[PDB]
Amino acid sequence: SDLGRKLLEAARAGQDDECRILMANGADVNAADNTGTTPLHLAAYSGHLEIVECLLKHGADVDASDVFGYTPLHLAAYWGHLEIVEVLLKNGADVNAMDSDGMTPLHLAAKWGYLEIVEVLLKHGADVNAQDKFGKTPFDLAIDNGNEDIAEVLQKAAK
Ligand SMILES: [Hg+2]
Repeated sequence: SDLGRKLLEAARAGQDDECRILMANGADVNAADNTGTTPLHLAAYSGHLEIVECLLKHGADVDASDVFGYTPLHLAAYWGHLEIVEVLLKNGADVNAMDSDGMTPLHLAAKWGYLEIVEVLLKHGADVNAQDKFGKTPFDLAIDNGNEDIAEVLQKAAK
């Protein structure tokens, strides 16, 4: 429908007030585009905290998956959006969700040097022993990407 699209675009562009109205007008909060990405994905992807909070308020599926197996949490960790991660986790996001390549949010965070986020994920039970389709663990990816401080943290959490 039109409302669904408007909502996706409003989320993408970070139009809080626009998104607000679309909710009032009965926009499908769980609308999906050609690649199965929902408004929550896009809000998490762009780093629009308030929109994320509003979407969740209106029953947005916190663990929705696109064609790549990506969930909002994956996108949040991917771009280093700390606050949004904490919110998604608070709303019952699967901290160990796996994408098409078997990557978990912890894999992504460790890979792209997001220390503070690595910590938050660990608090909520992120599995340090999870392996992607290459047998790589968050530790392996930390080391491979020259993020030593994070690697050291992960190593100490496994013991
Ligand atoms: Hg909204």
